[PDB]
Amino acid sequence: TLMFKRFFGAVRTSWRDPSTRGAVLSLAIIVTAATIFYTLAEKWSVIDSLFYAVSVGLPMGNGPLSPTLTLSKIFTLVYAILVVGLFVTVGGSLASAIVQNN
Amino acid sequence: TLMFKRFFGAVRTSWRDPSTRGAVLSLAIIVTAATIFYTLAEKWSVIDSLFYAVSVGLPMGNGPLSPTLTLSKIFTLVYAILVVGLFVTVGGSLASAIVQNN
Amino acid sequence: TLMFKRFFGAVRTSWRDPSTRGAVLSLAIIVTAATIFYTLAEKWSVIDSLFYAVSVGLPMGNGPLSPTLTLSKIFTLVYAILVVGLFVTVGGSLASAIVQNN
Amino acid sequence: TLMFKRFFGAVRTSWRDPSTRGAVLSLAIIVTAATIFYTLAEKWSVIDSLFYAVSVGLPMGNGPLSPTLTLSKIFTLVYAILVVGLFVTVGGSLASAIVQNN
Ligand SMILES: [Ca+2]
Ligand SMILES: [Ca+2]
Ligand SMILES: [Ca+2]
Ligand SMILES: [Ca+2]
Ligand SMILES: [Ca+2]
Ligand SMILES: [Ca+2]
Repeated sequence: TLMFKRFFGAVRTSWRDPSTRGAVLSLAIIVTAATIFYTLAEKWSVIDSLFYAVSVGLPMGNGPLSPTLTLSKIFTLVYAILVVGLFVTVGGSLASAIVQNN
Repeated sequence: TLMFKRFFGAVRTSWRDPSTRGAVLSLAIIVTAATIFYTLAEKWSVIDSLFYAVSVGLPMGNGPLSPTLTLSKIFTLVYAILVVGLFVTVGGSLASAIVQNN
Repeated sequence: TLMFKRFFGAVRTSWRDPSTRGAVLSLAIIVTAATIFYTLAEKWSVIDSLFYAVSVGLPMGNGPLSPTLTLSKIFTLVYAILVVGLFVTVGGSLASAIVQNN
Repeated sequence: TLMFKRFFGAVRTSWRDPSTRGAVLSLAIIVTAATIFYTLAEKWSVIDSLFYAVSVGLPMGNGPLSPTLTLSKIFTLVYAILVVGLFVTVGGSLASAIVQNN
């Protein structure tokens, strides 16, 4: 039942490009690295990993998932300051691209 | 006595319009879209279903509520990336409207 | 040992005023209401209520507490969208006023 | 394997300076003061104390950790309103900083 959101969401507003949404490319790399780490550091599954990853840069909210080891705890601190930005502008450009599509 | 909030709130300052507080229009569809999905997929009640939908763009804070199923995990990201921007500009406009309302 | 911050921060940086930090008045007024509701509606203590109030618009996070009544659940939903923008601007003005203090 | 994030990230683009990244200074002093407080009041390990201290500026989400004493609740409100804007402006400057590196 998500077909409306996936196709008319974070695939629709992608096909709308200036140069400083090279930030969605930067997000991709910090989010995927983060996902790669959380799977391996924290033992979690991919989806749970990508969930927690995105959860530290948006208001969204980690479920049960949160770090348990010093390594991932510190990593989350370092990553948390880097991704906070990339999300913010991707949310903004993505948001206007909704209203420009109406 | 939630009245003075809902009435001197979402109703009162929600009627200060440019062309671009048609964001509220874009929002209402996206919160609604999410609420239908959460009710049906996650099986939650409408209010709790809405509670989670409004949670993923705002610092409000999701309850015990988090997605338990893969679709509800996946969908929560795609929705969460788009709405977070929609939530903000609307939240700014209303806040802007409270200050010039005294 | 917080006597340092309360004087050095919370009551430091407010003693600096433009036109727009009329926004503190409105934020002040929104939070007092919200707290009163929770103590009265949701039975919690003044701080636990006052903490949840501040939890919803800033990212800090509520620990244990989450509203349990359908009534208080909506109250937070409505109250959430109003207060967030006031949080932004008082939080932003106040932070710049630290940097102009170094 | 966080080395790739730590060196390629929260120091590699941390050292990209205008006048207005004097906030990173102000962040370091306030983030430190909090961590000291949280270590002392809340009994927590320094790491966890730093994990909560950052959790409240950023979208991260504290773990199962949260202020359980009244002082530490009283403290967190005052500190969250001060430190949130600093996390914000640094998050952008750091964000602009990854994109300027392409
Ligand atoms: Ca949050
Ligand atoms: Ca989160
Ligand atoms: Ca949370
Ligand atoms: Ca939230
Ligand atoms: Ca919060
Ligand atoms: Ca947070």
